[PDB]
Amino acid sequence: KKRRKTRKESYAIYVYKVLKQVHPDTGISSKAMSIMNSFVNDVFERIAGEASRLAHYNKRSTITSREIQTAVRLLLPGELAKHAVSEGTKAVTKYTSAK
Amino acid sequence: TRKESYAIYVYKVLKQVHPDTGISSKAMSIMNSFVNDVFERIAGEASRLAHYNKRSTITSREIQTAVRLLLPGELAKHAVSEGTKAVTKYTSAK
Amino acid sequence: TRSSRAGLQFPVGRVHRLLRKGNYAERVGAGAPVYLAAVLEYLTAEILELAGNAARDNKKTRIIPRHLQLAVRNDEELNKLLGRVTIAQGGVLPNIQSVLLPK
Amino acid sequence: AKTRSSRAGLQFPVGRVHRLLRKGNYAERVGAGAPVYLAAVLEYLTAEILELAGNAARDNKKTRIIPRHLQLAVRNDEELNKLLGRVTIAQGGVLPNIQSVLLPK
Amino acid sequence: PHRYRPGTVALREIRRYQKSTELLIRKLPFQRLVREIAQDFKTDLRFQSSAVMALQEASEAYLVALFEDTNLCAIHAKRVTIMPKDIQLARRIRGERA
Amino acid sequence: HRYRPGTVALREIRRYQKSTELLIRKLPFQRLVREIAQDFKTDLRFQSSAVMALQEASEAYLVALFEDTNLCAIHAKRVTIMPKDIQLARRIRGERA
Amino acid sequence: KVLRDNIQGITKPAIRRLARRGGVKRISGLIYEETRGVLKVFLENVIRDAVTYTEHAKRKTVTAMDVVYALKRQGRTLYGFGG
Amino acid sequence: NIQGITKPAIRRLARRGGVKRISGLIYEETRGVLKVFLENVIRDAVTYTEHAKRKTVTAMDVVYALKRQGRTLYGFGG
DNA sequence: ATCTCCAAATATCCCTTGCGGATCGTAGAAAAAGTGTGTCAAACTGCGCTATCAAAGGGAAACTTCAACTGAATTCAGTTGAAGTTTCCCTTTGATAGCGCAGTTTGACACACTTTTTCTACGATCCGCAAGGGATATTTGGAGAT
DNA sequence: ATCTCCAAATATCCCTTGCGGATCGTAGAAAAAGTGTGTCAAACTGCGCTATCAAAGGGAAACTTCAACTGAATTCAGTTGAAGTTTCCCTTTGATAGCGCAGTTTGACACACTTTTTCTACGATCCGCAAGGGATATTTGGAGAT
Ligand SMILES: [Cl-]
Ligand SMILES: [Cl-]
Ligand SMILES: [Cl-]
Ligand SMILES: [Cl-]
Ligand SMILES: [Mn+2]
Ligand SMILES: [Mn+2]
Ligand SMILES: [Mn+2]
Ligand SMILES: [Mn+2]
Ligand SMILES: [Mn+2]
Ligand SMILES: [Mn+2]
Repeated sequence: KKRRKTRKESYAIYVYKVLKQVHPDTGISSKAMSIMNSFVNDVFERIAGEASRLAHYNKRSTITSREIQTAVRLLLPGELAKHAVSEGTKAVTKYTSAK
Repeated sequence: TRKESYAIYVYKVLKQVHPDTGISSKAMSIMNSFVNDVFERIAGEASRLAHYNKRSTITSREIQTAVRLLLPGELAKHAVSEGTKAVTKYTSAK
Repeated sequence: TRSSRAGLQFPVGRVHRLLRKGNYAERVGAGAPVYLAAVLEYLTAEILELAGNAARDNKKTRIIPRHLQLAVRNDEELNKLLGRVTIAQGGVLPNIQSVLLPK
Repeated sequence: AKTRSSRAGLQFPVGRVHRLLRKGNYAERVGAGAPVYLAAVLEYLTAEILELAGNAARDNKKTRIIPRHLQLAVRNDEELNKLLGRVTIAQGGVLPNIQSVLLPK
Repeated sequence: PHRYRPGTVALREIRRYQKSTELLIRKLPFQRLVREIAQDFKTDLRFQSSAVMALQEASEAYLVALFEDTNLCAIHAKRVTIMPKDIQLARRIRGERA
Repeated sequence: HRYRPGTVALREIRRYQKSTELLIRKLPFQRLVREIAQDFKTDLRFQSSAVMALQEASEAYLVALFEDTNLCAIHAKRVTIMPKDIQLARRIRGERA
Repeated sequence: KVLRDNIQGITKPAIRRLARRGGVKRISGLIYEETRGVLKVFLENVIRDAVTYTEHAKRKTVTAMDVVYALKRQGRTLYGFGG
Repeated sequence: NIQGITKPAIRRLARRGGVKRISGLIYEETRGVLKVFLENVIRDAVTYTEHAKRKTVTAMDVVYALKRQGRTLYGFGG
């Protein structure tokens, strides 16, 4: 103890879960996981950067699910966007229900 | 409402450089775009640099290495020296 | 956890922390990290779904970089989204221009 | 000297740049010298373009600078052209340029 | 009656247009095309006049630069006549798609 | 027995378009990087993964560039890539003036 | 009234002028439709983003800034109309 | 060192690119093009290294530089 | 060579517009002044991991031999795009009447955030074991010669 | 077309190691709480965007003529690819030497926030006046023709 070797932090586990939900009998190498972690960080940054600009453009001090949504429409191509807006909208609907 | 612009400053720097030359409305709009653009590109990179190095503040240092990363070689040497020269003089006051 | 309340596998709390530390805006609404976490999840689900089949077609139970590269490049939209990205150890889609082939 | 620009020996507004950096969410804190340096760099770049566009205007026997002048200035300069390699100047047109093979023989 | 050889007027046309900066596409037609395309994305949209101006400035600069590259592709193929495949080669290398 | 010119080359294309192995020898590539780095800052070390990052990026770049260069060659009724082809690809890419 | 076939308003002579400014001396008759197609894809991508900024601002009037912000997004910054 | 990137090495690279026939002057062009590429990336990477007051060029330093040049790389810390 | 002659350039009168220099009242922001408050430079410190040493082989790089076939050059002609003419379509210009709607304004308050205690998901670390590596064999898909 | 030879794909089986499921401690997400301001709605509005038109005429469309560009066809010097000999150095294995990256702790002070005072800079309205772009006639550079 005392001097703890820092502490990284990735999406590796949430990734692995998703891999199970779609490919129960499929595994993943350490290198491919690194690629998946980059992808997630990359997408996150791209989406928030837009929402941030949307917020600024419209002189608003807050990033809501509305800026996340149209940021998604600007960043993602056709079909991927339509679906993504489906999952996001659904998550928000469900999440608010849960009390 | 009010509408900010770099116009007055641009006129100023223009007179120091070409005392008997004017600039048209559209050309000024372009100049104003240029300034807002370079600012965006510089502040933006400085922002990343600070984040990359877990810093909470953007200093003249992050602005400096952002200038070296963004400007083509030469335009950067001069910007860097006008920048360093301005901060040196400024700190020399108060 | 907010994820559960939202039916997501992805960390809604973490995403919320990251949205506040990235200096994107003075404030972050409550639904923003949920919506973003869902999207992130969908997209990684989408990739793994296709990379998996690439692993299958190549007869491997383990997804490797090369499989993620095939999934991405054989998919029009993912290829567009990652048009400026290079997947290390991904190689390229086998492709020889017709006129180069022997009759 | 009252204004910070005055202190820095600058034409560009140090005060406005400091505020713009603060209202742009680039970082939680902005140092005292950040806007002086940034204002000095922005002042320098516009001096460089006004200078070159200014010369282009005199070449076209002109006293006033218009978009075309800024375009000729930018594209005839290797550094500015690269800095604005992905920018388009409205009403700038292009540089006079005809590939050789197309010339009469 | 007088007759310039084919290509002589072509050359002075290149010099005339390379000297100027005015939009080359008729204004109203461009505006209609813009409104037709927007309308397929959303209905009941209105445009500021400058918003259309901006679109036209961007479109013409885009096309003018595509033609320059297209010409380089034609010349690379030892031709002097731009062809559909020259534009296609140009957009493929530029990473432009669709 | 002799395979006709092109036949082995075609074979090689299939082989490499099926693997993901780096194609430049490692040690040589590492020296180049240090020599270049050295010209911008003396006394510099490199994390082993840094050098490898540069190689992954360097090769993905050359490979894609050859794809562009090859199309230009083919655009000119040729099957042999040449400098003019690499040069035309970079000019259109915007990599060159 | 319904809007149709306006890509035709982009006439042959107008496309020809564009090719001149771009230094082209000889044009194949098949170029005009190739250009209309390309221009269409171009306006579609930009306008699609311009309209997304409009809808987000809860506006009905596409502004010069939505266009400017859209062009910037596509890596095609425009000087002269704001921002 | 530039010669370390050998002719056969450049051939394999061009093969992945799908090249079937290679003029003899390609090898020198590629070396010149690779040098400019590395110079640009390494230049930016080393700028990050110095700004962090470090003497060791990190993978992240390279990845940030590759992201600045519009060549985002996945696999080393994105 | 030497002349005819088409379109860009040059030159004169007219006038309206956009620009540099003013002069003015002022909303709103920069500066000056007080003081909380946490970020960060220093400073000694531990160990991860980068650089480096030394000997050997094996396979990759380099050099050599030979000629297959690809790139470049020459000749030629149906094709097709440029130049010029004629007609008249519908863009451009200019004033307009009407309202859709962008944008300022003002009080209610839902909602994000700060501070703190508690509860817990996820990171650092482990090791068996099976997917993948890797070596030798049998099969399968094609190229090249007869 | 069909037949002999090469190399890739495929089957087989034993070794290597990184996947992936466990364990344990904890940094961080969550919960209940007390606080205020950015956001949303409702009411007011005039810039300007849409629809429209009326006369002018600039520019698009369509057709005839034919100059000359594209590209099919043929040719052959030689640059390249394939395969074999020769020369070289990248890759791999067992670790010390110690550089310098990163963890810890900390308090001066640089920067945030607030309130009052000073003043810059923008919107509205006037001016000397050369810059300037159009209506209209003449000179000029040189492409094309006698
Ligand atoms: Cl929200
Ligand atoms: Cl500072
Ligand atoms: Cl074609
Ligand atoms: Cl060449
Ligand atoms: Mn429609
Ligand atoms: Mn058998
Ligand atoms: Mn693991
Ligand atoms: Mn006419
Ligand atoms: Mn030390
Ligand atoms: Mn004469």
